[PDB]
Amino acid sequence: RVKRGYIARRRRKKIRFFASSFRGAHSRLTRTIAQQKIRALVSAHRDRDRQKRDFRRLWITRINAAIRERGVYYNYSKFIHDLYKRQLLLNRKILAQIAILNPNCIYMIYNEIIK
Amino acid sequence: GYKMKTHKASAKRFRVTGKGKIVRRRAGKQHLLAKKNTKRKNRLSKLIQVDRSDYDNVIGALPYLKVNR
Amino acid sequence: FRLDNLGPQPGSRKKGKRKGRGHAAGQGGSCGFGMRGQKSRSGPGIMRGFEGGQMPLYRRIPKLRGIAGGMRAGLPKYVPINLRDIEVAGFKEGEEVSLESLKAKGIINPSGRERRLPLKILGEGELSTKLQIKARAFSGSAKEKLEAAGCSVTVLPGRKKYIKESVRKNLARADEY
RNA sequence: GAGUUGAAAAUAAGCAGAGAUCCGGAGAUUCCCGAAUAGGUCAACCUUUCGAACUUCUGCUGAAUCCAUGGGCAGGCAAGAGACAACCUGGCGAACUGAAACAUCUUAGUAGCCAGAGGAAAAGAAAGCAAAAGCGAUUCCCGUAGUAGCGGCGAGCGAAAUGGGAGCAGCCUAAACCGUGAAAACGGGGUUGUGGGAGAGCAAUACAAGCGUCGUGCUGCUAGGCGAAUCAGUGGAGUGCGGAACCCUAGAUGGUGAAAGUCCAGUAGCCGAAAGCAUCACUAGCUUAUGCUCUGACCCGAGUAGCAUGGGGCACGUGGAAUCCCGUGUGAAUCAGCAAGGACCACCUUGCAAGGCUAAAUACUCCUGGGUGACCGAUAGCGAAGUAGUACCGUGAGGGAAGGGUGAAAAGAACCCCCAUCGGGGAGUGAAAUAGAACAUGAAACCGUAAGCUCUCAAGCAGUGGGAGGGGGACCAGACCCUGACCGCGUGCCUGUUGAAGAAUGAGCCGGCGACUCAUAGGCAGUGGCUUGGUUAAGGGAACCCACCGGAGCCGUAGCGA
RNA sequence: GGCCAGUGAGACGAUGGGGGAUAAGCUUCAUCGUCGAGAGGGAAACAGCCCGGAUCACCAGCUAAGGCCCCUAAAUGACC
RNA sequence: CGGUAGGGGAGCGUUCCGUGUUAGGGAGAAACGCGUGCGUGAGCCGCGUUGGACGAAGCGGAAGCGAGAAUGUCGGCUUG
Repeated sequence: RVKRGYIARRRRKKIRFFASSFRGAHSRLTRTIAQQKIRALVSAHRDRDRQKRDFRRLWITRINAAIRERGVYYNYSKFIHDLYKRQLLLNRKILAQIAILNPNCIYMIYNEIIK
Repeated sequence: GYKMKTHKASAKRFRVTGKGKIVRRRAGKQHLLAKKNTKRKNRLSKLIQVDRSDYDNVIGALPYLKVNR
Repeated sequence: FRLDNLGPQPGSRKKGKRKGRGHAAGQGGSCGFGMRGQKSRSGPGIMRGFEGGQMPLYRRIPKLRGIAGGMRAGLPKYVPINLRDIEVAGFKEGEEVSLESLKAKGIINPSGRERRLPLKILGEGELSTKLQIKARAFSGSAKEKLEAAGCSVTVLPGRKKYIKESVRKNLARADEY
């Protein structure tokens, strides 16, 4: 009742096709194709949570570098002082996006934070 | 085919009592009886239930005797 | 019903769990036997009733009494039949009660001993309908029930023992009124 | 009834419609070795007075020894030797193991070794079971029953009787008695059991059955024979598809370029044996043979049973240890008796040891002939799909591989060129030549070549998130795929540990093979079927499964106590 | 209770002690926390220390422990 | 709604079998390779100038049923 099969080769060929552009025996050699599928997926996990964290960090330092161009000592903390006292609910650090896509509009943002 | 064999060394020690519970004779009776008390010698003269641990151990080691639980 | 559309009910046939076919299946790897020991190794393993070198459960307990002596165990010598087996039966007012009546009616189904233990009628339960019993001997309370019902009661002498002629002579000498 | 001289083509000669080749029955030959056999032998050879040597049978002559015995000579189609996978019987007969050690025990009277023998063998016709009721040789199956027991009462071992089926079959011999002979024998009689037989006397005749070279009988087998019913179109080929018809007592199977009720071989059915074998039924014939009365004399298997010991085996390990068989030694009775009924005694019941032979049910496959397969498909299935127990290894015992598939048909490439070949390119065959003899689908590791992007100030389990620059096709042109300037982050996988990136283990890589499975039981859970309680086992069955029987048994109905 | 598993080598940290030399990431106990079986953040890295308990997605916001010169997110913030 | 040893529930796949001489298939089945598709995933479905004859689904059953480990093992091919 012999049971020679082919399902390991489709099982294995799917993982073989996912492991393209892995520079060498991480892209050809099955017994490393498996663990590069595995380590590639957990790399996708931690780099996804830390792409949320990392783009948060990037917008913080980008709008900090935008506000510090005034010359007078107005930090990023004081922009949030007078960004929540003057009631602006949650611009979500997308003013770090229109701070470079619309620099006159972020000058209107900050020049209305002053008043 | 192969029938299971009743373990004779425990069939001579354990017994079912109609409702289906293993009873047993207490130990320490056929040896050094003057040294004990009559209170002990009729405490150790009665047949009691076996406790649940060795009520579920020998229930599969003595298969043909109709014990529930 | 066609050959196509037949299917068992759910819960009737579970799938047998296969062991060592993946850790997502449930019992992969060591197949559900821990790490090491006699429980994981292949073979007969452990005798059931063995306490690991300790003197076991059965050896520390003294033997049951007649089984300790090798005396022949207590054995039923009759068929115990209550009157509750007789009222619930469909025996009407005119009916004989014997071995083949209780076999052919559906009360007793004796198979292992058709030859040795005849019958006995016991006391618990009532018997209002009168009958004509020619069976084997009775208890005192069942004799009170059956004679309290006004039914024909007849004991049946089964077998006659062989008495030696000097024992039959010594017993026949004892007839001194 | 039409072509043949094997695979296995070619060539040379034949043999054959007064019937070849081939098939079947019965015969003939069968060199040499091997029981091997005239003698030797280092098997397939040597020497030979050419021989079945030796044992057994028959016959003659007949030593020490008179009869004998031994020997010698001779005859003999002449009985045995040797081989045989498994089952069977008989004898020697373990140990690893289990008991969580180990000696009693178990494994186990199993394996192995030797001997023997048949399709079966052993056993087998009551000196038996049983229990006051009864059965009637042995064997096997279901059951009792994992019960009674046995056992460092440990591990374990484990009946038997009652019951239900398969299959049935019972017969010869010794003794007492007559007759012949110095016994030893021979011929008649008798072989049985709620007793017979011998001795004496009275009756009485034929019913039934058993055995069997011999040949007419029957069916079956070993060769075979007749045997129904369609074309056309389709991309190589049609049996598939679409259109038109038919057979069926035949639609099982195998093949045919491709899958077939109608193409072939066949099948269903009907037939057929000179010769041999087998099945039961005839036959010249041999045989079995009968009943009563009296009679305790005479007989009913002797170095035997029993006993004292030493044991073995019955499930029973020496225990109260019976039954059965042996070693040493003692050593009975005949029926008014003896043996058994689990020490033993008394009574009763049962049977008649010390003499043999028997078919069936039954177990197995080196096989043979049919039919099958939720069996395999070239690492599988037999070790073996070719030289397979082969090549090869070992002195030897012994160990032991691997290698399948071009096409439908070799139609296997005429001829030209390179050229010493091997090979290659045209051409030709083919549906396919990228199906070319390393030849069918051809995947991964591995080795390459071409195209796009990109690396030579760079530290990295080689990824991933973001994405500079660039390339490609595009249609939902914002999308998709490929490359990757640079930044952040990220201590291979398994095993297994308190703790593994670990400098603990494992793996060179790729692909296959490779592990909680099977039988029978106990327990529980889930789904059912009946609850006029449930359910059958063995066994019977249109080959198997199966409808339907088959109530034996099992479980639950009553417990307590040793 | 029924059926049915593993586990029975623990480790460190605080307290209570014994052995030691109040020496050990030492040994043995008693209560507790973590790891084991726990990811993330802080601890430069780093099982057991602090915050904290990961179903998953978001190029969302507010915080705990801890930090706000640069590498590296946020104060070269204010006053003693 | 983290999870090791472990326990339970629900499913995918493979070859064979019933339906099955099934639907479909030299107008290209299985294979092998492919995806701008769908799933929690095991996987399904679809496309192939490769290949050439078998064989789905659904409703069910049975396993020599699923591979990355055994200094596994058998072939092929590397490194040096």
